[PDB]
Amino acid sequence: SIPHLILELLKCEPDEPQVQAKIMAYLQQLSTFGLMCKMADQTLFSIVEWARSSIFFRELKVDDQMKLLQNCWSELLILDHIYRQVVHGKEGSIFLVTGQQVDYSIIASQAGATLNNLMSHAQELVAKLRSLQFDQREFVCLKFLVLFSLDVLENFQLVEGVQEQVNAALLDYTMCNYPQQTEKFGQLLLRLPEIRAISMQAEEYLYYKHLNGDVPYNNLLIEMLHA
Amino acid sequence: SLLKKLLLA
Ligand SMILES: C=C(c1ccccc1)[C@@]12CC[C@@H](O)[C@@H]1CC(CCCCCC)=C2c1ccccc1
Repeated sequence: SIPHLILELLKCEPDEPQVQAKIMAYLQQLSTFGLMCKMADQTLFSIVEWARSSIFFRELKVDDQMKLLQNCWSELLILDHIYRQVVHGKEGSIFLVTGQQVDYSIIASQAGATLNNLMSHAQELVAKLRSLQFDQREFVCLKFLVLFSLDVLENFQLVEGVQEQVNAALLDYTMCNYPQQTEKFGQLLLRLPEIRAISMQAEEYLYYKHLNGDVPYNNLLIEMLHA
Repeated sequence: SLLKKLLLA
C-alpha cells in the first residue's frame, strides 16, 4: 500500500491540465530560447504556488520559505522536466510543460551546443529512471527532499524532521512496492546530486545569457538567478 | 522581492 505521508504529498500536486492551459495561454500571448525563458518563468510561478500549497512548507515563516526556494528552484525545474519525459516522453522527443511535443533534434538545435549538452545529460537520467520504474509516488517524495534540503533557518527542526520522515516513507514505499528492484531507494537518491549538478550548470548558463543581455524581461526568473 | 510578495499573499 501507499504510506499516508505520501498520500498527503500527492494532494499538493498541481492540476496538470490547468497548468498546461495556463502556461499555453501565456506563451501564445523573440527567440525560441527567449520563449523558453518565459516558459520557465511561468513554471517557477507554479512551483512557488505548489510549495505554498504544501503541507509542512506552509508552516515555515516566509524567511525560511524564501531560503529553501532560492536554494532549489532550478533543481525543481529540472526534476519536473525529467519526470515529464519519464511519463509522457518518447524516444527522440521533448515534452514541454505546455503539453507540446517537439522533436529533440529541432529544439536541441535552437538551444545551442551548451544547453543541448545539459539536455542530453538530463535525457540520460530519464532513461535510467524509466528502467528503475520511477513512478509518481517516488516523484513527489524527491520533490520534497529537494525542497526540504539539509544543506540550507529559524525552524531547522521542522526541515530536518520533514526530511527524515519523507526519506523513511520513500524507503518503505520502494521496498514494499518494488522489492525485486534491489536498492531502488538508494538508486533514486543517487540522482539528486546529478540533477543538482545539471541545474547549477543551467543557472550559470542562464546567468551568463542575462549578463549578456539575452534573457528578456522575466522578473521572477531573474530574481531567482540573483538569489 | 517578488518571491516574498508571492509567499506573503
Ligand atoms: C532550465 C530550462 C531553461 C530555462 C530558460 C531557457 C532555456 C532553458 C529548462 C527546464 C525545463 C524548462 O523550464 C526549460 C526548457 C528546457 C529544455 C529546452 C531548451 C530549449 C532552448 C531553446 C530546460 C532544460 C532541461 C534540461 C537541462 C537544461 C535545461
